[PDB]
Amino acid sequence: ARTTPIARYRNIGISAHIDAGKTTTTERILFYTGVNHKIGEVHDGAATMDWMEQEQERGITITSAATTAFWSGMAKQYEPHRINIIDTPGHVDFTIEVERSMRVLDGAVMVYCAVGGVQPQSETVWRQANKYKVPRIAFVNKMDRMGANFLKVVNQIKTRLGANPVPLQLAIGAEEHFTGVVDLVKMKAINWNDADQGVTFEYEDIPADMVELANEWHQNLIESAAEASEELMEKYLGGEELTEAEIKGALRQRVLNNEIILVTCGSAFKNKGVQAMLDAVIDYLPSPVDVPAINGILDDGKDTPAERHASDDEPFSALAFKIATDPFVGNLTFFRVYSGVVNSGDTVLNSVKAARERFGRIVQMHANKREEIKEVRAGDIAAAIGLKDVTTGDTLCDPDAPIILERMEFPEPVISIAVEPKTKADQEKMGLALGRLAKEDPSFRVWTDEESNQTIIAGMGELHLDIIVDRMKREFNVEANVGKPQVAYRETIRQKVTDVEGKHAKQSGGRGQYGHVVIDMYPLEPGSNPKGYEFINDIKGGVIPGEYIPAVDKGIQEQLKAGPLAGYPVVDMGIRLHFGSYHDVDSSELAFKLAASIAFKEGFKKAKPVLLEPIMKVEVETPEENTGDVIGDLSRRRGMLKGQESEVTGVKIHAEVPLSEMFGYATQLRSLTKGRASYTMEFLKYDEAPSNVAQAVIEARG
Amino acid sequence: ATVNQLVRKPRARKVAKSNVPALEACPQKRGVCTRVYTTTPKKPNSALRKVCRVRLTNGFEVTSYIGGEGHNLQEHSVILIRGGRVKDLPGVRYHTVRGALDCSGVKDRKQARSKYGVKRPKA
Amino acid sequence: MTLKELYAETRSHMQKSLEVLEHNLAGLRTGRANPALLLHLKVEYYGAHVPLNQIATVTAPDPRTLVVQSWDQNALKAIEKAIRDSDLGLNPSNKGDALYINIPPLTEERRKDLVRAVRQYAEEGRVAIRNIRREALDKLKKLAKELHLSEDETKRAEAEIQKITDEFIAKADQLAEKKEQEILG
RNA sequence: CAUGACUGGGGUGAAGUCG
RNA sequence: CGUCACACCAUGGGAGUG
RNA sequence: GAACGUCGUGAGACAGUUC
RNA sequence: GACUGGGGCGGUC
RNA sequence: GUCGGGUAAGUUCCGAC
RNA sequence: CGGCCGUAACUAUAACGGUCCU
Repeated sequence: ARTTPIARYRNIGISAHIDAGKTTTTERILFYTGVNHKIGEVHDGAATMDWMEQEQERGITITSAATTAFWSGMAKQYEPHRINIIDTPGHVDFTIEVERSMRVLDGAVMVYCAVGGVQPQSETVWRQANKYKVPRIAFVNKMDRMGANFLKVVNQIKTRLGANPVPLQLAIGAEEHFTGVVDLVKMKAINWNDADQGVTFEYEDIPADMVELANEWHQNLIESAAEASEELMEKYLGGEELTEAEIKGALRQRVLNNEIILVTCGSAFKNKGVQAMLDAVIDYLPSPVDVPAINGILDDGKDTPAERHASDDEPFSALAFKIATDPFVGNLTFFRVYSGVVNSGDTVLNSVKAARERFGRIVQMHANKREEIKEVRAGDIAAAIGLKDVTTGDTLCDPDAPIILERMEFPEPVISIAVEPKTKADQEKMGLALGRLAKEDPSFRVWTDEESNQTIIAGMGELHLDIIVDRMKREFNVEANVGKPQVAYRETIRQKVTDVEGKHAKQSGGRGQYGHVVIDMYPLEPGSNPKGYEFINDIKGGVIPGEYIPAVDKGIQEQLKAGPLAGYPVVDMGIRLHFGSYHDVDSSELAFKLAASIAFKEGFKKAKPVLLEPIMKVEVETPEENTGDVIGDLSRRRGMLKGQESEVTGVKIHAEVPLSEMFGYATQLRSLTKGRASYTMEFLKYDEAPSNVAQAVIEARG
Repeated sequence: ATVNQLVRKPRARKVAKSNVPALEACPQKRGVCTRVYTTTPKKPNSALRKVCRVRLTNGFEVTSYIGGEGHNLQEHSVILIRGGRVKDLPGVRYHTVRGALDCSGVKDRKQARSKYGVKRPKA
Repeated sequence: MTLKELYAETRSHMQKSLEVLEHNLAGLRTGRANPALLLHLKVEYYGAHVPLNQIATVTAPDPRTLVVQSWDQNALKAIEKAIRDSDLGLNPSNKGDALYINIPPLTEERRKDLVRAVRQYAEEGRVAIRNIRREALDKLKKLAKELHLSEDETKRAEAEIQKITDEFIAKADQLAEKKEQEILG
């Protein structure tokens, strides 16, 4: 259950790119945050890390196991209480999945690489994410590298990323000589004694050269503080100091309303100063007392808004935010509970795609061990094993309770890389992989037809698109750059060609058999009709018996579709029977079969096909410097632009690129637009190559 | 015959020949579907029907009938064979279960819902 | 019969046998994934029964893919009935304004039964050029009596016709070798 | 018991050639 | 009625192979 | 040495093959 | 039989 | 010669045509 | 103890037809 309230639960996130040191930071975070490691072991280097060599590492951490990394006061700095770290992303570009993750955690820590300032991947996510409301503080990681002073990092946060950053800490040292962080809000300067933690820390000097910096950064804190409240702004403007309480109040207010991004420092790679930053997360970033609710609308229509609020007494409601497939009893669907309670062996509702769920066994996954539990309370987080239709983003509620708590579904945009077989051997291996992918992830995308036209593969998360594509090409093999997209066509063949004669006038077969037709094929409108097809009798029964004109005609029609054309039947062509001969007062089944046969042998040879190829709406969103480069990608990919409008950090080019002309589109697009693009690919139309589509694509291409 | 002639060579039985390769004494068998045909019936009837070769779980390949007023199978879709041969279609002594596995089921059908693919209409 | 008029006749005849050889190589729908694959599907254009070149270009990156480039979207389709079929049999995928084509047998096997036939048929073509040499030789025998060339002289002259044959044999090998690159495409 | 270049006859079909 | 074309189905024979 | 195909009335021969 | 850019075949006397 | 076999690869070898 | 030619469902082959001489 729980004993600590909603307020003394801290749903916090880490939004951190790869560049901050993905591996190192995650191991250190699991150690740092309120014990999720073996008892003690906090002084001198390697001994700190004995916990992970013995059992499980990485994850997302429920913390407060009450034996290491605590503080003396209740809800003051570290712990005495539960802190749940649900991860946030800040990699590549913003997506609905990125948005969805940011909302489960109530506060977030944006992490930057110090040397890189703000790298491309961080900015694109941030501006878009801000629009949909996300409160963040900034953690200048990797202070063991360059940029290990406030001025370099801070200019990038304003310029690249568009936030208002401001100093509130001064660093002690820079690069390898960095060893300390000065807290300009608690007015201590701290030297950390270990490269893991910093236990037996020495409150130390601020070097003479940095006294000035520290005072300026304190002043920058006051300026930032004063903006919070009109009263403070008066005091600041005249000169009057904003005391410890005033600044503290301002920090809480501005972070929760996302009016600022506080800048802090500490390396999590040299592993000094991280701890000071994490205390501030607990103090000032949101908790479930600020988000006890989850708000929907009815699942039946959109008739009325319905609001949930935390209370065990109130019915269950939880949002599932991740699916893993545990070999124990299958899929574990991690969820955060907002209201009510669920117990093992209950029925719950998937109240957004409208399915009943069997709540089997429920487990809480500590980052070291698996512990089966029987109950979750309001505010608790756990994973249920076995659910019918609750997956990532999907809503769990009590046995029955319609309510849309999923405001961005598990099916996600078609951003694809193409996995291509080349040999029948590769086609066989492909089939096994696709079946397997569907069962673990129902919200992946595939494009396929039988034996070829297969596959364009789309994921559902940052790891996911890469993981699925890699396993198919690596483990189960595939010989790239051949087949990849589903198709379907009709002919639209037209041409005014007066003649083809089929004349049979022999004694074969059986009795004497005679059938003779001359047909004129003349243009008929190139429709989207798969049937086609207009028949006119210029001369009716005088050229083949009136009673027999459909049988003869039907025999050629069937046969013609099989002959030289386009692989799609004679469709949207007009055919005129205008001459022929034969006994118009006699017929037999045999006569039409011979008549049709000879007619078909002549008939295939003359006409002029016109048909269609699929054109894909390719909407590409990339950072604005790539307006050039998207058009360049299109040129190499016989594609064109039909409008291009700015969208936040990026430009949104509304391009039309043939579906047919993809070469593993994400890979090509990334190469030409320097890794910064994202795209969706939806069918636009099949096209006759219209003037705008053909000219524009060719135009880009040269 | 006579008692004597019976005491020697009694009355022989008759090994009942169950016309069904997908035996294994089962109500149905899973397949994979090799392709989707449209072969023509016998001499008495006309109109092209729909069929498809199936790669039964026991290897035993065989073409199954795809009854219903609306096919929807693929060259890789997984269907379930049931039985009941078909006259007009020789060699085709099976039928793909309607509304099971990776197959589909008749659409807009309001009569004989059990059979085919339909479960309580739009009410 | 003078040497010059026999040679002029021989050059005509042998060329027709060499053309029968070109036909014979191209005419089994080649080793499934070829340009020569698709000339068993002469596509009707402008009311004419036009040869393959006027509707498409055919490139090959490896023996298991066949890329058929058609400049227009419509054109790719009308070529598509020649990559496809079942005697020209393949299963095309759209990649480019061209089809990149996955193979249905078991990493191909319909390509073999055709390629052996192609090489045998090629030799039937060569045999035809050599039978034309025989006919030319027959005429060379008549010419020999007329200009009073001895047995040794006519047999040397026949050997010369055989050398001329061998130029067309050399070209036959070259023709075959070009179809080999198609087969290996 | 599985399988094999090739090969023999059998069975269907759609019904063609030849009588 | 029986060749002889084709296309499928099962099956006997087979240098031998597992 | 011997043989086949081919050449020659033939002895033999072959920018053929075969033991 | 000879002539013969050895001879022979061819060709010529 | 062509197909099959043996071989990582077999102008020889074995089984076919 | 023969030749030349035309010919059926994707070609290739041609049971079939023709024709010249035994």
